[PDB]
Amino acid sequence: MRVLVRDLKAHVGQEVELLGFLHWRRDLGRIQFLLLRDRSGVVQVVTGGLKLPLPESALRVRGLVVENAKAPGGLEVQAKEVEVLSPALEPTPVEIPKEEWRANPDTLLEYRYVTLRGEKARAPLKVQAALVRGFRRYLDRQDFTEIFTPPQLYKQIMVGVFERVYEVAPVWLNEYLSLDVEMGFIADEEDLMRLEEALLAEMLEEALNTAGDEIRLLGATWPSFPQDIPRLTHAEAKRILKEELGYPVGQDLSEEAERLLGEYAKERWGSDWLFVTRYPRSVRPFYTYPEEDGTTRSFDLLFRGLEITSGGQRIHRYEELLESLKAKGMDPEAFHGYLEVFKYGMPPHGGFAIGAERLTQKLLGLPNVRYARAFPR
Amino acid sequence: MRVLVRDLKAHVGQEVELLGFLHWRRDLGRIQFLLLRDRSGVVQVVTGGLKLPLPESALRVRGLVVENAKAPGGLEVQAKEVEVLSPALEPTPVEIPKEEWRANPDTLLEYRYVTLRGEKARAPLKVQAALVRGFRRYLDRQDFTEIFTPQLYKQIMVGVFERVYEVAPVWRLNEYLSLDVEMGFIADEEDLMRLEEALLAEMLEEALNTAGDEIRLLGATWPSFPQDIPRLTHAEAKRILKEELGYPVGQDLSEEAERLLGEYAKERWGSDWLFVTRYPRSVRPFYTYPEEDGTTRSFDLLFRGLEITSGGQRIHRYEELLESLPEAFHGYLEVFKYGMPPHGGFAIGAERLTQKLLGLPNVRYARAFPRD
RNA sequence: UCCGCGGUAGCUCAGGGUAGAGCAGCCGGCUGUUAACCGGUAGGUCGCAGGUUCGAGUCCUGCCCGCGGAGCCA
RNA sequence: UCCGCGGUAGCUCAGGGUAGAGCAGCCGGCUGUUAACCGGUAGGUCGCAGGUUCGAGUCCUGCCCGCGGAG
Ligand SMILES: [Mg+2]
Repeated sequence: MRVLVRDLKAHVGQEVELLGFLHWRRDLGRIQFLLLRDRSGVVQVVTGGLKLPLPESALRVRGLVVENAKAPGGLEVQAKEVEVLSPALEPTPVEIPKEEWRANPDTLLEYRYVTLRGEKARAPLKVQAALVRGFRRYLDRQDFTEIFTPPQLYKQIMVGVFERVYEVAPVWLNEYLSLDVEMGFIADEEDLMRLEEALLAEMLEEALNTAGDEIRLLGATWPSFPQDIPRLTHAEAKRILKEELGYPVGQDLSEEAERLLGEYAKERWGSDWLFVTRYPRSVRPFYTYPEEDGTTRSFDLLFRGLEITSGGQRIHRYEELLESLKAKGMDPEAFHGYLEVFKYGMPPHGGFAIGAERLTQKLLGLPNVRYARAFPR
Repeated sequence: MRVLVRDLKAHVGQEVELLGFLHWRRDLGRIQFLLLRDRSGVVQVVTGGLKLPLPESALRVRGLVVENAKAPGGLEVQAKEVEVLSPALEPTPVEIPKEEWRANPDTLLEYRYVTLRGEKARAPLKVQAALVRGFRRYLDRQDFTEIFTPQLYKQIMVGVFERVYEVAPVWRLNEYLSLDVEMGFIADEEDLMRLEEALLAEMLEEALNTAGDEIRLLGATWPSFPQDIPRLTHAEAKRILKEELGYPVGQDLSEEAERLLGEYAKERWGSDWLFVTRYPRSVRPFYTYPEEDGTTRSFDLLFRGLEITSGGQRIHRYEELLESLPEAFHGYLEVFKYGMPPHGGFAIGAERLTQKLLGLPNVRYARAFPRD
């Protein structure tokens, strides 16, 4: 029976079998040390004599668990046998154990197919899966049906079918993971924003539970709790940036602007979260539910200065869609295929999407969003 | 506080608020009958006089729950107020309530955006969702890590997490959902075949739990339990098709052959499931683990005569990859220079599994928005 | 296009006269290493193709990749 | 590729001389409908483009599309 590094303290004094990779080796001749990496951690293995493969070789190690303050984690294994399941032919391009430092951020990307093996490298990917797991959990408990489509339209079509649906699919920095929610029979864009506060809360919970070790391994600072998130109207934000930050802003907020509104919110409310509501019709799709004062039932979520979520209520009346197409100078009978479904009693609905990697990145304090993705372009 | 159709019996004699669509209406003058569909089913609503929107209109109904044998499901609502949240402008192309019949197969597909609203139409989709919920739940409990990629990638991720899975769309009917599993540090293909059995079991369990009503609605027949599934080597099955089924088979089993082997399994073992092991190298990808006798550590799962799973062990020795090819795949091989664990995997065709489980006429019924 | 900084060993980087050293590697040595270190030894499209020079990694010309600034963006 | 059935209201199918019927739609009637039905009414690229005929959904030449069938 195999034992994971994370379960060693329970087998202190016992004989154990280990399966992992040769993380790193230090040969002193008479005695030598093995760092053995598995999906749960790394553990020191003591031995001697016998030749060892190059690092990154698949290994089976059978030995005796022992306490030792000298070893990382306070525990080590005295080797009785070291079997090699798969030997490494050459030395790795980069010294994996000596990451993240020791290798420029760019070199790490050129050798993703092996640098990803590092503890800190894989960590974000583990935390992300946790976030997504909690994502589905909550929505499922809330009577959401997961759908599998071939984009904005299909979700909508499915609302007249299941009332509440969600999807986790790739979209086109470049190619990213998008967590899309869409629910029917709502009152207004408020219903959506409330759902997202609860959903995010759950998503973070799941990460904190099933991905604690990784979260601590990265030394990330956990955000304030996603509840009663501050709301600013696009106009209100436009004014603050101007009069208080001396940063002239256009009709649409730039990444640079959102960064500032973030820092602003962190100071006035001590909140790592910020809701920007009521965008102008001009900067939002034609299907966005319009308001009388020239704005729209929309919103963006700024987590730590970065936008991680965009959504709002859609138009559901057939005529009001044409109305919106004309006002935005667009050919109505070019959207004939899209308009069809709205001829048949479409409920008041709306949705939003979360950027998995954006969220992951700003959560773990990663330098670049590309770290939150397994294989960037 | 909204009440779903499935929760009405607990509210008899009380005042409830319903949210759904006008599934159908029967107007008899001073009295009319509404069939109100929501995500949990349809209930009969009684009223009279007032104009009712065309079918398929979004509605809000406040009324009193009442027992009545004449009513479908034994329950009906006497409405005190009928609010219209969104009127339908035109009649639907097809009479949704009168599906599946009453409309040719190819027609339902041409009006998906609305016919999908039928109870039997959406049923498979709800079930496929359950099957996938189970898929993830099990693998999660077994220390698997879910990954999100742009075949090779899954392998690379093995040296990172040892055990990974992914639920992603593929191409190669035209666009289908694939449930891919890949795990390292295995003994042989047996470890994989044993995992798939335990997996399918958990999956069908989840379908039963969370998609029970739909499974009953479609009137499907449940398969035998996926355990100790009969195994049959490619050579062995080849012979059976020939001598006992008089169906000449080439170097590769055609769909027609696979369907006959299914009927065979149901007779000999009374099993809706069947593994086909040991395929000739010639008829399997280069990355497949070769054997001494020309065969390979591969397998195919035949659910009710239809392949729903294909897999086997992969080659993990850098040299043996060129040996089974070379410099064309220079970017692929690179990872195999650095201690690749003995590994393997398989992928499940989500729609295929859902189709054959629910006895659907054709695979496209399991897909929300099929290609053409 | 102009200015500036970058392009040198598997990795990180030094430098008008052999192109050099740490880490990774190889050989030898070493019973407690935490980025072990000691000796020896291998390792190159110095960006590429042409010039000045006895001599070019260094200077000249053109061109290729990258970052920042100026400019351009009727 | 060949062969054989198909293509008519929206849907599903009737048939050498206004192109029709029930389903739903519209108007009118009905307090227990389960695919409610009674009357009235609206609804067309008869596949598309060329021929025979005084007249073609109907026949005959080519093509597009669907289903099915062949070692
Ligand atoms: Mg000029």
